[PDB]
Amino acid sequence: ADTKAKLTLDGDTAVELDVLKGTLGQDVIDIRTLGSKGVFTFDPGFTSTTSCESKITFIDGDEGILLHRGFPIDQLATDSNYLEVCYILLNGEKPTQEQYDEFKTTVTRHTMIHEQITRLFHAFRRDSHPMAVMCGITGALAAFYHDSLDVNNPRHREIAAFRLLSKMPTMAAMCYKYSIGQPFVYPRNDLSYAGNFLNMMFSTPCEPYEVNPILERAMDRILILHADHEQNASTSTVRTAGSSGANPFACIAAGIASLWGPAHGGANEAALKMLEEIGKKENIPEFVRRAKDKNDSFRLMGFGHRVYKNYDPRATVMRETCHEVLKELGTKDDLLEVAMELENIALNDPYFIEKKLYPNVDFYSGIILKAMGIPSSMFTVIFAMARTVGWIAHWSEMHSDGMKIARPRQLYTGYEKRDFKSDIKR
Amino acid sequence: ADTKAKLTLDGDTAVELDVLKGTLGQDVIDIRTLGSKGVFTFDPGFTSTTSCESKITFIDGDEGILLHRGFPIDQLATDSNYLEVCYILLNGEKPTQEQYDEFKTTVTRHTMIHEQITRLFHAFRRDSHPMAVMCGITGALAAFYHDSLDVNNPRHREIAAFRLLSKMPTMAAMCYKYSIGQPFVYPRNDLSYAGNFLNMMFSTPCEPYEVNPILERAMDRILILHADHEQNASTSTVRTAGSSGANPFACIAAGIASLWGPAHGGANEAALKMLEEIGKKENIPEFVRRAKDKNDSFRLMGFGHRVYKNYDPRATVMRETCHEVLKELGTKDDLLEVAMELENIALNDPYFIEKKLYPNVDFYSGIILKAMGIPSSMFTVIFAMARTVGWIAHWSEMHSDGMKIARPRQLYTGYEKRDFKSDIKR
Amino acid sequence: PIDQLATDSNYLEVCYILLNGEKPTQEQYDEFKTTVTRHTMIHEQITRLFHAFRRDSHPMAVMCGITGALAAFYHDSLDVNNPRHREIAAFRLLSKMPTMAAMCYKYSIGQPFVYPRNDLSYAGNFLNMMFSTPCEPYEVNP
Ligand SMILES: NC(=O)C1=CN([C@@H]2O[C@H](COP(=O)(O)OP(=O)(O)OC[C@H]3O[C@@H](n4cnc5c(N)ncnc54)[C@H](O)[C@@H]3O)[C@@H](O)[C@H]2O)C=CC1
Ligand SMILES: NC(=O)C1=CN([C@@H]2O[C@H](COP(=O)(O)OP(=O)(O)OC[C@H]3O[C@@H](n4cnc5c(N)ncnc54)[C@H](O)[C@@H]3O)[C@@H](O)[C@H]2O)C=CC1
Ligand SMILES: NC(=O)C1=CN([C@@H]2O[C@H](COP(=O)(O)OP(=O)(O)OC[C@H]3O[C@@H](n4cnc5c(N)ncnc54)[C@H](O)[C@@H]3O)[C@@H](O)[C@H]2O)C=CC1
Repeated sequence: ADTKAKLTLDGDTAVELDVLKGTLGQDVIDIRTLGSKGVFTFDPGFTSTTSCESKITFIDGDEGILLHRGFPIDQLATDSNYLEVCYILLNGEKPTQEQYDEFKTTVTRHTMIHEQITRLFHAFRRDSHPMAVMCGITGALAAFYHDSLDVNNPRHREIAAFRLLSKMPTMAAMCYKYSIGQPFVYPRNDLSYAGNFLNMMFSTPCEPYEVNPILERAMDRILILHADHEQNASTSTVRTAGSSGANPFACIAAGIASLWGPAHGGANEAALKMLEEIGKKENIPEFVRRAKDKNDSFRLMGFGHRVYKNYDPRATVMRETCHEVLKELGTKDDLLEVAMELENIALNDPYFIEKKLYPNVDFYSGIILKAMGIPSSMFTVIFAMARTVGWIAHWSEMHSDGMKIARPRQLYTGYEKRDFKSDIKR
Repeated sequence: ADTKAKLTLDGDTAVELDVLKGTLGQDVIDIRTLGSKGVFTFDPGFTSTTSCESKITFIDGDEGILLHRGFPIDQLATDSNYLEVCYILLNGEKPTQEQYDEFKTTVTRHTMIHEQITRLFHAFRRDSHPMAVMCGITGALAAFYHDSLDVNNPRHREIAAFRLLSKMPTMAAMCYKYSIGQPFVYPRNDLSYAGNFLNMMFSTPCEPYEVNPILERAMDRILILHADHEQNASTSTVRTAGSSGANPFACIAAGIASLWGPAHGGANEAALKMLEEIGKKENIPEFVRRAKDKNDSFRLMGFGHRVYKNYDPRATVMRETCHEVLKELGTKDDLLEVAMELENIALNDPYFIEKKLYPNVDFYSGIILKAMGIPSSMFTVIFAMARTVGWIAHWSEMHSDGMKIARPRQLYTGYEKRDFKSDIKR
Repeated sequence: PIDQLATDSNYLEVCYILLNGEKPTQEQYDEFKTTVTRHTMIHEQITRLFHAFRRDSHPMAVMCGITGALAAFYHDSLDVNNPRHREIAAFRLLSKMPTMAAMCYKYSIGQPFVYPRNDLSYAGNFLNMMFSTPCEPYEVNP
């Protein structure tokens, strides 16, 4: 509260405005009182504008810091596990053994989805992108779970949330199986959250599948590292749709579509295919696949970052995890040595150095998932799946906040009142 | 500009911000660069922040004014038709006979949906709410229409717009047919937009259907009166989803759910149940929901509005059409004259005048709909079907602005960094 | 007396008693229980019938539906004037009724159908078909 006294605005008359500060991050000037005084600002993008108060996740992109409930991501990535991290994001505190047991038991008990929903997957085409099917099923949930749609009911929010945490991975693995023609696999209660997901993704009735504890921890880590990322395009969507009263399932569905968004962006789309194919230690290495950048599409391949200035804090543990997985799966990684090739170019190439296309958290998750035999199309599905807990938290905080349903202003510049005189005769 | 001359932001030095003027409405303060210098405004509920600049629709709350590309809603609803209004909202000017016939042809020849998309209907439960099915189906279209998901490819955007505009009526009709267990009706390239919808809604293979001209016109007007409504909640969901780059169908599915949202409260449809549930002057109204109403339970049955001060300009023509409909029908009106008592109560009950709970277009819209035999479980599906052209116009505009992404800032008031230690186990 | 049977015998032996007029020898009983146990699973085409019903339907109504539909699938034992038909039909009913019942239930709650297990008693098998899921092994409380 140093010089945080307060500031003033004026054009023909003056106004008082308080200076609010956060526990971390810069100060903000409250203008919640200017609307009434007849004063409005213009910020197409919400860059200069702060629209909410949160205590979920804290980010300082310049210093490469990411905290979830004060707890640093690196620690959580190595010291906790997805469910405990989930428990932390939604409850604001680490769990006691008892609270945790109860939490994990509630999740584990509702992993199986209604058989009528399963019947939905079968109406989709086999050739469809699993991310698209994922948005389809999740957006269809409200028709089957109409018993917990009222967000103004804390008991509904509770049930809906858990339904999502438990069922997302089940839905995800069904999107995959469906895309490769193998039978759906039921959740198993004796398996951890991650071990159960790998089993639903890979096992068949032909033989017993055994999850490699190493790959299981890696998957668990891929999840923790994608649970939440503070304010962003997809979290804003979840918040915006949420404050309109939209049911939780629909909210999570719009978040999933917002996450997928940049993928089918034409310029990005074209390039991503260029990577997911051109790689015969001829091209990629001799910057052959990198002698073609008319479109950047870098972060979509895991290069550079919007928030973080020099490195993706989440990428520290994923790289070491990445190293561990590769050594575990033995060295029959010919093509997947372009991974080592690209990292070298991202760091040593003057271009990448200058424009800072440094490997982010996805560059390594991508390498881990590939190493596991997971198709490229299932990447964002798994990220959206993990990001779900983060979306619930933001949604819960949004409502359980004050539900200040905002009815935004627009600066109009269209035609002035004019009379209509159709030129058609129908 | 009146008090909109020049303004200076004062901290410990002066920051002169300029005042922007709109062709109609309020002048705003330019603050696009403030954050660009560290200073962030704080405004939840967006009481002062102008979400964007738009040329589509103008609303003057206290003046009960509503314009679409400059034309008064009264003029359009009376001497225009839904398609022509679609053209104007989308193109910015009324069409020539040639532009209209070209636009109409395309709209009619894309009204049939892919057969597989029609299979997905049979996977939902027969007791599913029409609106939840409408959301589920819409949120699943991206899986099929993968050739039109590039939000940046103008050709993709055009196809996506025509696809949504053409098929929405087809799908809304099927949601009704599936709910009551009647076979689905195909589009009729020879019928008009509203007539085709009426045909798909009530025709059966058992006998040919007659499209009453007064009902045909009533419906088209309902479509016109709901074509668009400026920067509201559902549209903010669409603009924000589209900002991330989410595909056309995902954004509209988000809009639908968002438009349905303020109707999930167990007190909502509950009070909206006793309403239509009775056809007896002295049942629904004398001495009943005096307080029997719960959440909104006023504002849900077509009473009042948070944008307009004195009245809803859309109700004018809607109230006129209501008479024409109840008059024309006879059989489906008279025993439904508990409307006049509900309206009378609104125009004289001290409680209603005290809460400005005046009858809005949706009150008169419901009457026309209840008269035509449409169940209240279809009302918002129909309102959404019409609003889609609006969502499409705003989504496009947001794009034209440069795909204005919505990833705002937060005021972090949570835990400062704190070590993480887990003494438990999973 | 019913009190004795309720405490001293078991459903199948009681079934054997109602249809044969006498309590069973070990051999007669073994044969009886083996005949029942061997036909608990129903034709997969009948199972396809359950799925044409609405999920919201009363399980008693679905029960009357499937049982009244059996003659179309088991047209091989409809002539009551044939003692061999009566025999087969009867057993089909004793074995399949519980299977049909648990399918009506599962269908009403959205869980997958559970196949009969031969290692389980008539009642233990019914509880398992009513309650187990593929997610974990179900253990019937004796
Ligand atoms: N935290 C809480 O109190 C929660 C309570 N529920 C309640 O559970 C009931 C079922 O809800 P849904 O899970 O949405 O059912 P749903 O309609 O998807 O149907 C799934 C069925 O399979 C069962 N199931 C799912 N996973 C299972 C597993 N791993 N082991 C054994 N059974 C499993 C479910 O209990 C349900 O019977 C409802 O009453 C719901 O409100 C659901 C989530 C959380
Ligand atoms: N503005 C334009 O030129 C548009 C072109 N298209 C193109 O048309 C094809 C997709 O068309 P969709 O209708 O989305 O196919 P769809 O996947 O929805 O399947 C419907 C099929 O029946 C046809 N059809 C639809 N409505 C009809 C009607 N009322 N009468 C007779 N036939 C009808 C469609 O052309 C298509 O063959 C693609 O090539 C797409 O790019 C789609 C929309 C707009
Ligand atoms: N007491 C007797 O002699 C009886 C003879 N049958 C005969 O058995 C044959 C099949 O009749 P349904 O049972 O009505 O077949 P059905 O048409 O329902 O089809 C069921 C199929 O699954 C088999 N099955 C059922 N439960 C089984 C189990 N627990 N273990 C292994 N296999 C099982 C059946 O044998 C049959 O192959 C026919 O020839 C029928 O006449 C049936 C009942 C009694």
